[PDB]
Amino acid sequence: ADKHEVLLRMRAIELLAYWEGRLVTTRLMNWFGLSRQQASADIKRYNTLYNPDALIHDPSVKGYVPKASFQPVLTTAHINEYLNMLSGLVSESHALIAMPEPNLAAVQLPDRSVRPEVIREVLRACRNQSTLKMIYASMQNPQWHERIISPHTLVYTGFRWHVRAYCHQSKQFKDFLLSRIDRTPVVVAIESVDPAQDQQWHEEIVLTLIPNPKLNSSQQALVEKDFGMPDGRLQIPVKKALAHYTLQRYQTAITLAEAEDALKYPLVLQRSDIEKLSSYLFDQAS
Amino acid sequence: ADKHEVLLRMRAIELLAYWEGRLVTTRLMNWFGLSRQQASADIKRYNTLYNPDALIHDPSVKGYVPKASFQPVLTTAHINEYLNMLSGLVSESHALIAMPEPNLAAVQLPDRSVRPEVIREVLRACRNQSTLKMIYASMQNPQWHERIISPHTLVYTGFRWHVRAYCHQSKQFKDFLLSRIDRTPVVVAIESVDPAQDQQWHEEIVLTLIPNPKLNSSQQALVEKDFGMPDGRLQIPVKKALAHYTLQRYQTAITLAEAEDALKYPLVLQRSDIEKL
DNA sequence: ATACAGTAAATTATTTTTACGGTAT
DNA sequence: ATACCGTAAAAATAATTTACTGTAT
Ligand SMILES: [Cl-]
Ligand SMILES: [Cl-]
Repeated sequence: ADKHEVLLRMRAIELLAYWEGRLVTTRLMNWFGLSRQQASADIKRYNTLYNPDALIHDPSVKGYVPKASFQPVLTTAHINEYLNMLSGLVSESHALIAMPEPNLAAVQLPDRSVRPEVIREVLRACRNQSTLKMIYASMQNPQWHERIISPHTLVYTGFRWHVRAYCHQSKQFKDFLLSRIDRTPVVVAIESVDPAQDQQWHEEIVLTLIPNPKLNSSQQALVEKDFGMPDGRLQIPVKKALAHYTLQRYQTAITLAEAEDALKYPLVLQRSDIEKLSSYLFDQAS
Repeated sequence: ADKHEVLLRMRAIELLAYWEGRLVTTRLMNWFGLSRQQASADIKRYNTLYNPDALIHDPSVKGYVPKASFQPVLTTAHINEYLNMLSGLVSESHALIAMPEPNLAAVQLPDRSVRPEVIREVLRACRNQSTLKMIYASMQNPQWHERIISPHTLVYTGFRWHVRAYCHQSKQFKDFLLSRIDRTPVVVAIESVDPAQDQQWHEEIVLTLIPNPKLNSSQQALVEKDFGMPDGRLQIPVKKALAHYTLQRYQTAITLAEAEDALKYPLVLQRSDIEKL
């Protein structure tokens, strides 16, 4: 029942203990502008209400250390949680290389191309299940032209932002890149579409990612370890309309021609799945 | 002079106004566990102490909306700022697809390979400028073997974690994948090497990214708009030891053979720089 | 009718300030 | 003597509770 701010301090305690091996009040002080006394109380609150006696004061290292059986209770055990805490405390989302703390660098992709006036209109249309008229341009049709769309979900792929939307002139659900929308979209009064009919969005498929069959056995074991594969594969369930983005996010080879460079593409989509993958040209708006 | 908690609430007010066009106390209440009265007090504090009169209550849309003259004062106009705020409230870093709120999906890459005990030791060695003995394996030598390293920086490329470190067996600074480090790294008493000698780390270069020249003029203008090019190019200054990771992060073609697929690679490293890498 | 809106006064809870401690090393 | 630690008691600040409000659609 704790407020978000206290929760952030509990998370910070847990992540510092778990990932750095050491926790001192001063770090929480530097992060939250707190007194040593309240930070001490935060540590005690953690150690009694969240992770009972999970931390122990070790005067040898002049700070708190996790107990041998320490197991996080507010975060999952992967390192994204640690980076997320650090970057939320010292954000530099505009920079190419974030340096949230000393000795940590994180490659970023600053997006300055998505305009707020486009976002407010499109997100509101998403929430209202409303229909927009907008000016758009695609690779297939690169001069500005009108589109009539009923959007339902904004999507960040890890590289680009688009909105999943019903295209009324083609009568299909497609992806529209938000950076390609000129001016501000305007609401139009036409019968709206039910997003439940977006087959590709609601149907799932399982992609099987495997080590590049061109690598020798010791090399494939390294790929398995790199991606945490349980049994020589990554089975990835994903919405059909998001499969390609997921594959791109993993840097997977999806054509037999790509997989021939096992150095560039140690991770490959298993061949039987390739003929399953929908056409990518019809993902993008026409 | 405002507390960190208050600053986060001010940030949330600004970002909701700027990116959603509308702000109501109820959202702040759901986000921070506040009473409507305190959230109302936060809105007034923003509108008077941070961005004077930038917001106005519009009863027609049942909330506060930014004024036509609205200008953010606590955030940059990068949509990353909005997504980071949203995701900071609902931590689902484990999911393939995060849904920090309804009508928003975010493709993620959950990392399952980087171990905490490896991080504690290596981070401590970075801060102490100390020297570690560890068990490693690479694609070139995929049998497990010992390596002696002086690390200085952990690196997240957007796809993988590695540590930049002086490699004592090859007397070069190299990148070590953290997923290949066995959980038992050891501090050893060997002179550590000065990270100031990491030539690749401290030298910068300027990469020039351009629309794929195979695209026609109208398509190239779209690439320019997509990537925010001021004058038909993206000039990216970066540490040499991070250049390749940056190019991968942008999904840019870096070989003339890759640049032949203008659909897969609308963005390419300019030819003169390709021979530099 | 709904879902938004203002706030002051009183009560309550959160942090801060102050002081006087203990343990490696 | 550094560098970390506990934490009560008093004081200061922030937040909640209560109780009255108003408006476009
Ligand atoms: Cl650094
Ligand atoms: Cl971009």
